[PDB]
Amino acid sequence: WIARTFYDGPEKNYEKTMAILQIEAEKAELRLKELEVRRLMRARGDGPWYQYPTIDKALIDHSPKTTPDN
Amino acid sequence: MLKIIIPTTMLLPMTWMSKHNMIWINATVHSLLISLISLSLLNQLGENSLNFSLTFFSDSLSAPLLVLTTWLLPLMLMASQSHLSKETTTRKKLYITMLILLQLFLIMTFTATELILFYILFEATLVPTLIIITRWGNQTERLNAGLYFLFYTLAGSLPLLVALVYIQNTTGSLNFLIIHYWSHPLSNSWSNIFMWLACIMAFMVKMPLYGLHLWLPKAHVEAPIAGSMVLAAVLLKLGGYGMMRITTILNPLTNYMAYPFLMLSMWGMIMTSSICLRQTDLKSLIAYSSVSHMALVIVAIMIQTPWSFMGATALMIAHGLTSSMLFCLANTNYERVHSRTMILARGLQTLLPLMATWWLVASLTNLALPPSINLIGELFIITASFSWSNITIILMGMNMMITALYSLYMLITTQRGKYTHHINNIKPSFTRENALMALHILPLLLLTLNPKMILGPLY
Amino acid sequence: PFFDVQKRLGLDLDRWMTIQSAEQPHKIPGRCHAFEKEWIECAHGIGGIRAEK
Amino acid sequence: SSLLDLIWLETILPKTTSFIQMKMSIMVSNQKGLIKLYFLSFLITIMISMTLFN
Amino acid sequence: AKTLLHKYSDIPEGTECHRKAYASTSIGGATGLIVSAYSIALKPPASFLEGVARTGRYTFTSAAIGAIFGLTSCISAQVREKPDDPLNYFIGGCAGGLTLGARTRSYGIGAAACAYMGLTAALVKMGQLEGWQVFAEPKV
Amino acid sequence: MNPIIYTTLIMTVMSGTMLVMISSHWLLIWIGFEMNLLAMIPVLMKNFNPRATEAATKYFLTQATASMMLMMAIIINLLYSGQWTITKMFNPVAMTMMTMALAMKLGLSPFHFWVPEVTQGISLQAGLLLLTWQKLAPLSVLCQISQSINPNLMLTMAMLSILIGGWGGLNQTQLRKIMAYSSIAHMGWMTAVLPYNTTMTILNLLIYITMTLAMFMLLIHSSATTTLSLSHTWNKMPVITSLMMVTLLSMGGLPPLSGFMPKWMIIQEMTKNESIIMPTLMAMTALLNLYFYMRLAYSSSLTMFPSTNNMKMKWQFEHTKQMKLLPTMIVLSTLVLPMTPALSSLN
Amino acid sequence: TMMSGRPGRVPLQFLPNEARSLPPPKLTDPRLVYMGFLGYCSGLIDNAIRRRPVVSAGLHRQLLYVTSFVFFGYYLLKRQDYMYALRDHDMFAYVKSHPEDFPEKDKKTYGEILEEFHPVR
Amino acid sequence: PPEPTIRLQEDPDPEDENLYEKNPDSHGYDKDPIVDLWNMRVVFFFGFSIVLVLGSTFVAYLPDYRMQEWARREAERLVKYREANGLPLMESNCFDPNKIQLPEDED
Amino acid sequence: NVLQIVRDHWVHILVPVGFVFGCYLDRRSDEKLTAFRNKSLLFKRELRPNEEVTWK
Amino acid sequence: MPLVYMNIIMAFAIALAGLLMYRSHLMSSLLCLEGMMLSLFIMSTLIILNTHFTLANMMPIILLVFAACEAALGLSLLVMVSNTYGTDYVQNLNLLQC
Ligand SMILES: CCCCCCCCCCCCCCCCCC(=O)OC[C@H](COP(=O)([O-])OCC(O)COP(=O)([O-])OC[C@@H](COC(=O)CCCCCCCCCCCCCCCCC)OC(=O)CCCCCCCCCCCCCCCCC)OC(=O)CCCCCCCCCCCCCCCCC
Ligand SMILES: CCCCCCCCCCCCCCCCC[C@@H](O)O[C@H](CO[C@H](O)CCCCCCCCCCCCCCC)COP(=O)(O)OCC[N+](C)(C)C
Ligand SMILES: CCCCCCCCCCCCCCCCC[C@@H](O)O[C@H](CO[C@H](O)CCCCCCCCCCCCCCC)COP(=O)(O)OCC[N+](C)(C)C
Ligand SMILES: CCCCCCCCCCCCCCCCC[C@@H](O)O[C@H](CO[C@H](O)CCCCCCCCCCCCCCC)COP(=O)(O)OCC[N+](C)(C)C
Ligand SMILES: CCCCCCCCCCCCCCCCC[C@@H](O)O[C@H](CO[C@H](O)CCCCCCCCCCCCCCC)COP(=O)(O)OCC[N+](C)(C)C
Ligand SMILES: CCCCCCCC/C=C/CCCCCCCC(=O)OC[C@H](COP(=O)(O)OCCN)OC(=O)CCCCCCC/C=C/CCCCCCCC
Repeated sequence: WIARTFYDGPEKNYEKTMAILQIEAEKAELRLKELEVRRLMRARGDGPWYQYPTIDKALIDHSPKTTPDN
Repeated sequence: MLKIIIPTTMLLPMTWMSKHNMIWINATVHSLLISLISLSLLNQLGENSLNFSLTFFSDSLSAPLLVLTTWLLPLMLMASQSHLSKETTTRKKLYITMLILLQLFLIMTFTATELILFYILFEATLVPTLIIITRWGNQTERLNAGLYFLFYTLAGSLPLLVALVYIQNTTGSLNFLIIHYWSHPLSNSWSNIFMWLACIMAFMVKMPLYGLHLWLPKAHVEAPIAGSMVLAAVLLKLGGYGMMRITTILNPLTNYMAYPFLMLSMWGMIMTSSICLRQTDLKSLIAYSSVSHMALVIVAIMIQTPWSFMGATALMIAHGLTSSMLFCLANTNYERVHSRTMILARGLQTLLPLMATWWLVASLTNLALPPSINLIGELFIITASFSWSNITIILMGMNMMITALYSLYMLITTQRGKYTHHINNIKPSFTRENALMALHILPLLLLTLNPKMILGPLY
Repeated sequence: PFFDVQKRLGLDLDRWMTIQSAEQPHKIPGRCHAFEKEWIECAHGIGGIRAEK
Repeated sequence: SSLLDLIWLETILPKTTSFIQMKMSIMVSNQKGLIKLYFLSFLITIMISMTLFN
Repeated sequence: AKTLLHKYSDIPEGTECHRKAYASTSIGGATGLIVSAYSIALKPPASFLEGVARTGRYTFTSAAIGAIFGLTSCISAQVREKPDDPLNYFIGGCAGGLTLGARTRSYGIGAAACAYMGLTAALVKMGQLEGWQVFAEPKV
Repeated sequence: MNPIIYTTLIMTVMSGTMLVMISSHWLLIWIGFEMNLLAMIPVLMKNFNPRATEAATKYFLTQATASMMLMMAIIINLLYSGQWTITKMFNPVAMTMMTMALAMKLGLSPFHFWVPEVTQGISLQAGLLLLTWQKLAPLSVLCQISQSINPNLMLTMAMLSILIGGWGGLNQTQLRKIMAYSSIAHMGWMTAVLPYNTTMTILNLLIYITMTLAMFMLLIHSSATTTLSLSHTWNKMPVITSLMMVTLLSMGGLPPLSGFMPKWMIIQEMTKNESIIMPTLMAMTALLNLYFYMRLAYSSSLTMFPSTNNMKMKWQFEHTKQMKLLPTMIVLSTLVLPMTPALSSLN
Repeated sequence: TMMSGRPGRVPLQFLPNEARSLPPPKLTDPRLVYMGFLGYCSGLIDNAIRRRPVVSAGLHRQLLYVTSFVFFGYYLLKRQDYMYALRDHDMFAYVKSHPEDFPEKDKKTYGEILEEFHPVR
Repeated sequence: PPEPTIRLQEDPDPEDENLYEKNPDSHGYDKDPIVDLWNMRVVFFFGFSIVLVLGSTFVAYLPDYRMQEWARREAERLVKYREANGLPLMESNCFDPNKIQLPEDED
Repeated sequence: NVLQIVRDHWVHILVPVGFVFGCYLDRRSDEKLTAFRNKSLLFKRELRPNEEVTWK
Repeated sequence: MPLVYMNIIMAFAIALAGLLMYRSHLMSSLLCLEGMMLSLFIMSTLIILNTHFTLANMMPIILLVFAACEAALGLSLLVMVSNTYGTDYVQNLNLLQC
């Protein structure tokens, strides 16, 4: 009677634990991958992250400058 | 797990919206109902755990501690009802609010699937205790005691946060389940040695270890009765729970690492039990007895064998109940005498026979008389230590003898002999105090019928 | 920190004075106009780090 | 009780920390408010930084 | 600058005791001079002669501490025939601490110096061995 | 002064800060700093007395020296590269001098000496403005040029600031000096994460500004500038003392209070970069800030100090002027830990 | 991860247009409930400071506090979710575009791996 | 020395109040007899009657989620089978060696 | 007397409401961990003729 | 980097050091600040003229203007300090101590 009215079967807890473990393992591997990607992007500069601004080339004037040799 | 947490949270609006003369009645009733609700968690499995969700799980190490934490609150309310009589409604409501917050923090601490959440709640429990000690304290040294209690804890625990964040950066997860399944050996390196020290010392300070046990007599003597109860019953067990949870990552480094601690505890139990023999204070004597018991629990955890873990769990539960009862008895004496010194009020068995019976039962259960769970944990830890080394028994032997001595000493100084002639304000014991002692003692003698219910996950 | 209001509104509050090769009055060239032009064109959009290497 | 618990265990961790922090606080906070000394110290640290970190 | 660091670190631990002692003495003298300059700038005691005497006292105390550190640590490492052991640095560090206590003439400060300099020297040796970084570069 | 003049000066201070924050040209940044410096001086001298004049002249001297060093760094940078845009510093110790100028502007050690004096000299509102708003512009510039900074010098000055704040707060009975040393220690905590993550610097800035606003408004409401003057507040406004004690515990970095969020994150960030010893030392040193916060809490609300007779008359009056944002500041500085991941908003 | 310099980023845009492709937080989100609770606590403290009946002094003021807190919390949660989505998208794209830096580990069973055993004695 | 020898204006320390004097049958709960008696009743009923009795009965009759009788029956059936087959009870190896691939030393 | 004892005894109802709300929240949180329902190797089972989910 | 720029930077460093010495006479502090801004003006003007940055010719004047405005403010402050003590000695400002 106690098991019927208050508690459930072992399958419920078993599968809930399986789902929890699967989610946590994905989160851990994602954390490692993110750390590695951060390290790679910062050193190389190739990636979208860690982009530091440079001079815009639309500011340059392209006209004759009163002297032939610029 | 929210079926326990939400009623505990609702305890606060109920208390603050209560009628000015119905706070104690409402609080005790609903606390007892919440305790009854907590009993459902005891039906554990031999399999992994009771994983309710991603945030909270239950274990047969966590379940007895949760049940004890829930059960302690009605007792603390009943004990505090006496000396808060001449106090305004707002401040009594604040006191009850602090007790409720302490229970909520402890409940969330004991489930705590993740180690950073565990640390956050483990240190959140610190604020209500500090405020209770430093606000509703009688003597002028409550400020110094609060400072000691705060700073010992924080000095121990600040390296723990750095160690935890480093461990998550390397491993990738702080979750208990992931950590257990993905545990890998720690090489014997200086960096690993310091990581072990940072992981262990935070829980070592709260047991507390013999070297670091100074804050405890101050905090216990200067805190009110509810503060003493919560410190002796639950707050000391947080270190043991943390060690049992965190030790899995530590191996195989623990064997070499454990020797300084094993020696400190095996000698400090003798030192503190001997200190108990020459004491002029009830509260200090109970505090030192608690230190001895928790030193034995430290030894059990450091040996790290199945029998060690079962003995440590049983001893933690039994010591919590016994020390809470002892502090309650000392407070009942103090509220009549206002001196809190053993040698002043004497021969109380002649004047208060039933209270003397309660004293006898409490001293017997502190003495570890079989088949009480106190001796169950005592014997399991002693056997595990003997298997660890056949010489440890000698020290253990001394400890047992010394323990009995001071226990009966405390029973003989205050209850036996001739009553002091001058004291005349010793009124008959109230129904509230007798109910408090009965509610303290009956769970122990009920649990000795079902020891497996408190023997932990390694049963 | 830096709130790039000029780019959001297209105001050009102080970008005209940042470099030598940006529309000097009467088309007077800087002493190092060609070198700065080459360095700016090379490093445009690459980013500071790859730009530095 | 007295030699170890009341005296030496108290001397080592809490009392030593209290004494050291008290002495450091007294030394650091005891400045007479003379900007002469403050800016002489500023010159000293500026030259030390110019000589040490490059 | 880091020239003194390069001079001290380049010499092998178990050889050239005098060179290690000289490098340690130079580092100690530089540290003592810096501390003396700080004290003079923050507190002008009474005059020029008292100030220069104070600077000389501080510099010589620090130089003696460093010299004892270097000589004792190097000699212990050489005699024990076990280099790269932080225990040698512990012993040398509080030989220096004991010399500091003797200079200041206080037994308590001598014992405190032994504790808190042997531990520091052992920690520095462990950091050198394990590659701990006091000022780590931004990795990510 | 005239309220119109005060409003104009406050708007000029804010406009100088905004000019620093929005401009991409070094000269415009220097001009914004000059504008802020110029408009700040009368605000420190709203209440005319020799103490306020001394504080204002000390502040002016320090800030003018910092501005001169900033201009010299800018000119050296221009000399070694014909660039005015705020970008990588392009040069050696020109960056060192830029860092020194910004450190003197912020009050970091070893340039911390002026903060306690100026804070003690001025009133509580001027101290609030000085310790809250005057940190935005230099920190914005440092965040912009963070990839240029030498980590050794920045970390050294950050650790020095933390140590000096912790030690100097222990000896104070004045509340304004306590706030100044707290500011120094918090800036030390802020600048130790600039080489690694500027978002953490901004998060620490937001949390510190909220806590400082709550603390200063509580101090203004119960108009006390001394420990004993604050000890008389319980006899009139016990709820104010309770809120103040909770805020002080939050400023100590205790979990689960809000002030724990920055240090935690900062420590976490510094562990990602293989740095352990400095986070450990920073926590152990912030223990001192906690100690003197806890002493103030003891003297404020956990114990009841003796009162005076005339206090009874104060029982019959209520504050005419009420601060609207005070309730919000307390809640934000106390109960925002569960909303920690919101720091991804790049605050 | 400093995303200030991300290409194609509008300077002062609180929520970009591409954020509209993400599921909005539900109105019953626990974080929104916490923000409303924060607003309610702010209202209670406001009542307490001005010496008014804490629970029942101003219902309109407490309602305004709760509503404003919920509004700001909803927008803040949207921005939070968008920024985390951007981080994950960038990480996945970088992993996809740099195969040589993230090799596929050879799956190995515990039956063929030798792990050192340390007895507990 | 015209000092009043009084450091400050202080209330005298009040004497302890007895709950028995103004109310026999005082139960040590409250000074109000009705609240007193009802508090005693609710504590006794919700502690001794509800928790200690019903909770103890509930804990006593908890279902076998630890699987002790299940383990006993499994061991009984297993030994019944092994004795008959002539198998030597419990094997030394917890896992079958054929599916374990040792690394060859060649030293 | 109804509508009078309520104003004084209304507080009692709060703890049980919290309990039932916590039970409901526990079930609702449980509903989000069904990814492995009837998929464990130990309990792969064929559904009953009138069964949709093994557990709720 | 030619020697003239080095001489100007040395002059600026000397002015800054003299400002940091504080023998007396806060008026000398203001004088040191003005010498510093003069050196800044000279070296910035030399650098700008040399590289023919035509639009940068704005910057020195601006600098001068702003710096002179600062001087005015400083002078005002000095007067009030003197107006309390009668002399501009540095050691008179010893009321505020750390
Ligand atoms: C973990 C998360 C879950 C829990 C959350 C925890 C926080 C929650 C609350 C946060 C803050 C909000 C409220 C605080 C405002 C302060 C107002 C106040 O004092 O109370 C007076 C007021 C009653 O007094 P009154 O008649 O209005 O007038 C008297 C004057 O107000 C005042 O009379 P007085 O001035 O003459 O009395 C003087 C007294 C008065 O001074 C105070 O009481 C100050 C109030 C505390 C400071 C608050 C700081 C900010 C919040 C920080 C919370 C910290 C939590 C983290 C853990 C660390 C613990 C410190 O001060 C002293 O005695 C000086 C020494 C005090 C001892 C040491 C100080 C420690 C205080 C720390 C308390 C921390 C917990 C507070 C919980 C709530 C307390 C009200 O209390 C209330 O009635 C309000 C309580 C809450 C209302 C509940 C209504 C909900 C029920 C219906 C809805 C059902 C809900 C479920 C829905 C579905 C069901 C069907
Ligand atoms: C003869 C009987 C002997 C044994 C008596 C046993 C008594 C047990 C009492 C202790 C119960 C502990 C609480 C258990 C809570 C966890 C279980 C919880 O979920 O049960 C809920 C219901 O819990 C009960 O309502 C708790 C009752 C609490 C009250 C106990 C009696 C005392 C009440 C006193 C109230 C006030 C009395 C009057 C005062 C004046 C409904 O759960 P549900 O989500 O469906 O679970 C479905 C499981 N399935 C799927 C397998 C079916
Ligand atoms: C005060 C109340 C109690 C507080 C808590 C006390 C408990 C903490 C004490 C820590 C226990 C020991 C720490 C390190 C133990 C390592 C083992 C060592 O002792 O043995 C030899 C180590 O030799 C020497 O011990 C070297 C270290 C000497 C320097 C340490 C200082 C010694 C006394 C300081 C005690 C002060 C502690 C408190 C500080 C505040 C083995 O030689 P070796 O094979 O080479 O090293 C093996 C380790 N490897 C593999 C990582 C390399
Ligand atoms: C201390 C608690 C925090 C509360 C802070 C005050 C709350 C009131 C603020 C009211 C609304 C402010 C939002 C401003 C409207 C538009 C903002 C938008 O235009 O700006 C964007 C940026 O949006 C804002 O930065 C977001 C501010 C939100 C702050 C909330 C985070 C709080 C930390 C976590 C604690 C939880 C607090 C929850 C309770 C409020 C674009 O920034 P961008 O030009 O591209 O780069 C500059 C910033 N960089 C350099 C760092 C990259
Ligand atoms: C006053 C003088 C005496 C008068 C009374 C005379 C009568 C004496 C009888 C009382 C005790 C004598 C011994 C008789 C024992 C018989 C009952 C016993 O057999 O039942 C026990 C049952 O007791 C329980 O197991 C232990 C009690 C549970 C303890 C929980 C504590 C209650 C909650 C309160 C809060 C908790 C606070 C502490 C936190 C941990 C053991 O049961 P068990 O052999 O297994 O199996 C039962 C049958 N099964 C197989 C169908 C299941
Ligand atoms: C009384 C407690 C016991 C104290 C015993 C020693 C006391 C003396 C130590 C004083 C503080 C020393 C601070 C510096 C220690 C440096 C240790 C260290 O850096 O190891 C970090 C290690 C490896 O470093 P990486 O560079 O990342 O590895 C890459 C190469 N393998 O990583 C970690 O494990 C981080 C964990 C933090 C270490 C904890 C530091 C503090 C000391 C440990 C706690 C012991 C004291 C507790 C105080 C007790 C008060 C109740």
